[PDB]
Amino acid sequence: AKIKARDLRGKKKEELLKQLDDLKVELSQLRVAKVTGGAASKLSKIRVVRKSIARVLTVINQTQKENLRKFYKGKKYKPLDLRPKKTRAMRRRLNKHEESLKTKKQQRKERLYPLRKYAVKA
Amino acid sequence: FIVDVKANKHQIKQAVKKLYDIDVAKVNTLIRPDGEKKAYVRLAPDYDALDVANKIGII
Amino acid sequence: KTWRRWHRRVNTTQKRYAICSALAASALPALVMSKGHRIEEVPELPLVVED
Amino acid sequence: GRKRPVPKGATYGKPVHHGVNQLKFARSLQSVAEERAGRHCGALRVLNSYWVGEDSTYKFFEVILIDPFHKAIRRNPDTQWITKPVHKHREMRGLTSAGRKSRGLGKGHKFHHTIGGSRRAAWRRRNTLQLHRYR
Amino acid sequence: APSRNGMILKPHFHKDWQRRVATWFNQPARKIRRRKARQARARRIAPRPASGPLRPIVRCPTVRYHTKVRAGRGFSLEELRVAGIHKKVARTIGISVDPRRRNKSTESLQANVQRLKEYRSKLVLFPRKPSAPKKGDSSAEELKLATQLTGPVMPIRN
Amino acid sequence: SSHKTFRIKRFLAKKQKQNRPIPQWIRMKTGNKIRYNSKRRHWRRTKLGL
Amino acid sequence: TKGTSSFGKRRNKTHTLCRRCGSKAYHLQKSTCGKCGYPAKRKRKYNWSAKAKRRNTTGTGRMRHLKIVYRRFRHGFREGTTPKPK
Amino acid sequence: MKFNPFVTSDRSKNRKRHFNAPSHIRRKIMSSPLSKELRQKYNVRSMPIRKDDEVQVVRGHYKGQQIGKVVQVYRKKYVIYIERVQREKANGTTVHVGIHPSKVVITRLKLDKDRKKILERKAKSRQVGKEKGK
RNA sequence: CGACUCUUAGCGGUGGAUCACUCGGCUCGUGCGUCGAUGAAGAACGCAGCUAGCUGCGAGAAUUAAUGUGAAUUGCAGGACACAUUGAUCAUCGACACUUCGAACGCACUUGCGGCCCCGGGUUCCUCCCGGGGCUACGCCUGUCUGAGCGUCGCU
RNA sequence: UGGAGCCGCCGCAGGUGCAGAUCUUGGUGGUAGUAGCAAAUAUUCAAACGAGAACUUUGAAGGCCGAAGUGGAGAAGGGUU
RNA sequence: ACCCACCCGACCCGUCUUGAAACACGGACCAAGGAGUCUAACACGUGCGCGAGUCGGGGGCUCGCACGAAAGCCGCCGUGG
RNA sequence: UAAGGCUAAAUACCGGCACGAGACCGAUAGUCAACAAGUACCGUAAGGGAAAGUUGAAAAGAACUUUGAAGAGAGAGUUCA
RNA sequence: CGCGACCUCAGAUCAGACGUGGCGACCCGCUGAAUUUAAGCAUAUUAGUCAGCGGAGGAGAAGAAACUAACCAGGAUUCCCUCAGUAACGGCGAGUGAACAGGGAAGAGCCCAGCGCCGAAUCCCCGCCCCGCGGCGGGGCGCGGGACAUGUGGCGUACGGAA
Ligand SMILES: [Mg+2]
Ligand SMILES: [Mg+2]
Ligand SMILES: [Mg+2]
Ligand SMILES: [Mg+2]
Ligand SMILES: [Mg+2]
Ligand SMILES: [Mg+2]
Ligand SMILES: [Mg+2]
Ligand SMILES: [Mg+2]
Ligand SMILES: [Mg+2]
Ligand SMILES: [Mg+2]
Ligand SMILES: [Mg+2]
Ligand SMILES: [Mg+2]
Ligand SMILES: [Mg+2]
Ligand SMILES: [Mg+2]
Ligand SMILES: [Mg+2]
Ligand SMILES: [Mg+2]
Ligand SMILES: [Mg+2]
Ligand SMILES: [Mg+2]
Ligand SMILES: [Mg+2]
Ligand SMILES: [Mg+2]
Ligand SMILES: [Mg+2]
Ligand SMILES: [Mg+2]
Ligand SMILES: [Mg+2]
Ligand SMILES: [Mg+2]
Ligand SMILES: [Mg+2]
Ligand SMILES: [Mg+2]
Ligand SMILES: [Mg+2]
Ligand SMILES: [Mg+2]
Ligand SMILES: [Mg+2]
Ligand SMILES: [Mg+2]
Ligand SMILES: [Mg+2]
Ligand SMILES: [Mg+2]
Ligand SMILES: [Mg+2]
Ligand SMILES: [Mg+2]
Ligand SMILES: [Mg+2]
Ligand SMILES: [Mg+2]
Ligand SMILES: [Mg+2]
Ligand SMILES: [Mg+2]
Ligand SMILES: [Mg+2]
Ligand SMILES: [Zn+2]
Repeated sequence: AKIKARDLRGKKKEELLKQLDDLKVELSQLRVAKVTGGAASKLSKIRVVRKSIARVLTVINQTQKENLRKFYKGKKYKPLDLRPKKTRAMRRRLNKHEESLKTKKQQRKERLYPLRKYAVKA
Repeated sequence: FIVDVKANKHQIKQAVKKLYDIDVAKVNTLIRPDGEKKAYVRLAPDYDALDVANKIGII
Repeated sequence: KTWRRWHRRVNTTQKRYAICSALAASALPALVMSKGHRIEEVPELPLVVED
Repeated sequence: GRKRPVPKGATYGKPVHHGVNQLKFARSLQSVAEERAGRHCGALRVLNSYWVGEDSTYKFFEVILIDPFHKAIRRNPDTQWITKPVHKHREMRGLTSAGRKSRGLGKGHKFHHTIGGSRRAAWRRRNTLQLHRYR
Repeated sequence: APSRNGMILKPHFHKDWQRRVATWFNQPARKIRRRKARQARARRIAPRPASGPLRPIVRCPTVRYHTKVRAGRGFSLEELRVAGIHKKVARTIGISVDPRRRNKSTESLQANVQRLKEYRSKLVLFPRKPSAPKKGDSSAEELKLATQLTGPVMPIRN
Repeated sequence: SSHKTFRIKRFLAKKQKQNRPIPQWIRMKTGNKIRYNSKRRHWRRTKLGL
Repeated sequence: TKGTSSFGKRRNKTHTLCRRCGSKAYHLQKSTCGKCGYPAKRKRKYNWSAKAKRRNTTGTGRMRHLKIVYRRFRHGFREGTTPKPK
Repeated sequence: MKFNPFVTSDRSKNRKRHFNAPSHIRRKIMSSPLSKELRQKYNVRSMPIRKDDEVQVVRGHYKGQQIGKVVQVYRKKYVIYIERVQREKANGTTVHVGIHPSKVVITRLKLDKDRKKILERKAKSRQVGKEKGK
């Protein structure tokens, strides 16, 4: 009876879709049965069918999105979805390399006049 | 029916039609004082309405 | 208000005087007994123990 | 100059503030330019400006703005300070050279006001009551 | 109103002081915080004097303080030059350098020099690698001390 | 008004859904504090957020 | 006739619902609010009425980005990774 | 005393933390002790009580020696219902009287893989305490 | 004695003082010190088997996944599951998802009109028609293309 | 009576003692079973239902509004009436 | 100390006021709340410590503060007042 | 050595996230807000803006008889009450 | 009557970027009252304070002297104590009111333009390959484009620098 993300992951895309439609369909059958009295036993299902749907749905979207950023991995210009969202400001920080660029000048000083480790009283 | 209020008549006529292997004459919306778009859906003469009803679950 | 004057301050020399007085009447068993400390079978009232 | 913008004369109140004509704005005209340029080009970042001329009714200025996310600024270390988000709108906070003047800060006796960061801070530090723990 | 004999007195509570009263319930915390950070600066700069850099003897100004002597901002350029120290190196062995200091009197000049002479002596310059080159001091004065100096280095006694 | 806008009609239709009284099976709930709905409205007295 | 009689002819309205701030205060002749200043870009506020101010600050509403930011921050702002699966 | 400066001692803050505690934390709170027979064997003081651990009530009216099976734990209400610990209503229908885990004692655990491992953890960390003290 | 009135006490009411509680405040202190066109704050409308409000969430709508936890949730139902199994429920939260307004962005605020590319029915590119998808804000920077000028010159 | 905490002494601290402020909030009397339930002619008889009818409904009689209406329909406004 | 009796005495308090039982104002009743505070600055008095001194701040040294955001200590002990 | 520029650190912090503490307040107090509160409600709108905590250890929340159209009671019962 | 350079200037749903609103305890920049006090009131005061507008960050602002001083001299800013309720201002009334020196917390210093030398020795962007890739970076290779002499890059900046 139970659908569990576990197994879905591997399955082929067309299969998953069928499984979703099959649920969607059931869910209409229930909601009609909710209207007509139907039975209590059915109006549990209505909740279960929902998440079972949402589950399929999610897993679909996941697989799809993995496969997107498998594709775009390496590409310079990637879509905004797949771009990393830290925080407005935090994407306008300097570029990890850029903030530790020295000027030729500043290196010359770091070569010639470095901090020595030292003590006093001997 | 009670329908998603975002629906046209065109969407309902082609939604119904898909689900119930049925052919509609004319959809005919209204909005309930509630948030529900209730569509009245005339079926084309060759199909019955009582028959389909039993098929779907109501009666 | 917060800026009520909560803290108070005391001359160093007095504080010391105080602490002396106090140490002095830690001896004097009468006082110690009057402060309640049940000190009946204690042996010698500046009561010092091996280290 | 800056006339005082009030309906008819009509600076209601005591007869001191009654002036509406002969009175003069705090920042300078160059520091209005540098602001208006910045204000328009909000992505850009104002470095500094310079006088190019003046008619009767106009002065003219050339404000030097930088795109803080154009690699040739970004990457060159000497520049990149502008990129950093503090220097967002220097001209608005009064930190261009032309801006800075009006705050009225230097070293030495002819200043004293501004002797925190700035005119407000000095005044702040001077009219905080410090009420100590022990008094 | 005043009432029979006692200081006329102008107290300054006319502006909105209550808006800007500053209370010192911090202070203890702040003594603690600063101290922690202090201790952590020491543990960072392992054997270097916690105090910081060697600072020079200096007279105070003005006929008042005149006779007293303080620490300076840093050793002036004449004073390095004479002690035989390159100005950009002095910063790297724990020697405060200000350059704005004029040097008028020959006496102070030679005093500060005698400091720097003294200092370089009693300094235990570590090497760059553990593999020892010139300058960096002997493995003797290194094992026997990777030791700090707590308190201002060569304290300025008047 | 019988010349409603959709926006209004939607807003009215939420209000009418919110008017209904409390379901009695609430009151048996363990941490219950609510006897009656309080926020109820009556068109004749009290007249909407319009 | 200044009074009760005239409360008769309160047939028609000034204001209506704003679209930005939900208040019934959007003036139809003026085509603005008077609560947020709708068509005006910047949200109206005023440092006289503190009470007003507090009735809608960041914390007042759902915070449906801003709260989950605070979570994200707390732990580190980590991206595009998962915990070690079973 | 306590010394750790990220813990409370603060009537209100504790109480909120107890009363507004969530279920997986209330597992830990509604723990009960093991009878001395078990205590010996497993080298464990106490165990979060569960749906069908047999149990003796120790305090209250129902206080006895009658080893009932727990029926159900009502973590909302911090209370367990026990096989025969019950009282008739006015209309005859029986009702389980809520007993609070701490006034109970476990006489037979309901061992599964997970519970067994827990008792293996508690023994282990006990004996490390004993080895440290020695 | 009669009725009434007043006084006092007893018992009843009326009303909610008092006292005792306290998952709330108020104050001081510490540590972090993070929003937004990758659509913020705020607004709206929705979503539970029975749910009005509060809260929680977004058409995957009282929540999906993943990790940790290890038998509940519980007002009543009803169910699942083999709690010797990715496993109830909690917690965490890294993946996924996130309707409509809103700086709010196709133009308009009626939910009113649109343009241009791509798909499915509809054709058999026949444009229509319907449905879907993707674009269509302003300002500004670096480059690109296409251009303008009796602007300054070159060769013909 | 009530059902969980409280006090004496020596010191310290204070948001420490109320009849009034046309004081603030809440509650209660006398007034008082009082003033009142008097604008626009009008009610009556029977029957039903019903625990119960001056008033509900049905029938009859007598009446009124008297098509610039007490009739039928809309706008604005209401928001399920 | 509850009621009742009688003799004698007896005007309603609050308040401003030269003068209030007033034909001066406030007060139907009851409960709870409700007004000389705190900071700064001087002054004089008084108590204590030290005395041609005194002084503690501000800082620093001693601990993760349970009690400690205390307590103790400082050629800083005296920059300085 | 002006009319160009960059710079950590002690410092700030009645907004935020998260902690600790108090000679503070104890439901007319303490935040407007202990509770479905910026809620209900008011105002065209700006804006204004409340009241409101406590059965009991456990719902064991009074089965059943009886009077009454019922509300209400009379018995019976639960409870240490 | 063309074609070509540049210059100034347009248009693009052209390629990639970025600003837009919020919060606002603290910070910076403007703007700026009047109640109040002066026993009246007008300058003064309240106060550069409330309200108004702008712009920030975890801090901000400031800052490496066109400084103080006048000494036997000190040596960026900030902050605390003190200076000092002082010098000074003021219908010299009411009221206002700092600064250096001294002791402390902390402590950190620097880079251009210019003047000159170096075949522009510099930069941005495209395209192929290897690595790396959730803060788009490293190496190589392209007669691939542009920016740049109306001046990029190294050296160097007043503590002096170059050869
Ligand atoms: Mg250079
Ligand atoms: Mg004036
Ligand atoms: Mg000038
Ligand atoms: Mg130091
Ligand atoms: Mg009405
Ligand atoms: Mg009460
Ligand atoms: Mg009450
Ligand atoms: Mg009790
Ligand atoms: Mg008190
Ligand atoms: Mg009273
Ligand atoms: Mg009568
Ligand atoms: Mg007539
Ligand atoms: Mg009609
Ligand atoms: Mg009519
Ligand atoms: Mg008189
Ligand atoms: Mg009289
Ligand atoms: Mg009077
Ligand atoms: Mg009266
Ligand atoms: Mg009282
Ligand atoms: Mg004295
Ligand atoms: Mg700066
Ligand atoms: Mg209350
Ligand atoms: Mg109350
Ligand atoms: Mg209250
Ligand atoms: Mg009470
Ligand atoms: Mg209770
Ligand atoms: Mg009560
Ligand atoms: Mg009792
Ligand atoms: Mg006056
Ligand atoms: Mg006066
Ligand atoms: Mg006057
Ligand atoms: Mg002034
Ligand atoms: Mg302001
Ligand atoms: Mg902003
Ligand atoms: Mg700065
Ligand atoms: Mg400078
Ligand atoms: Mg003095
Ligand atoms: Mg002034
Ligand atoms: Mg050059
Ligand atoms: Zn608005």
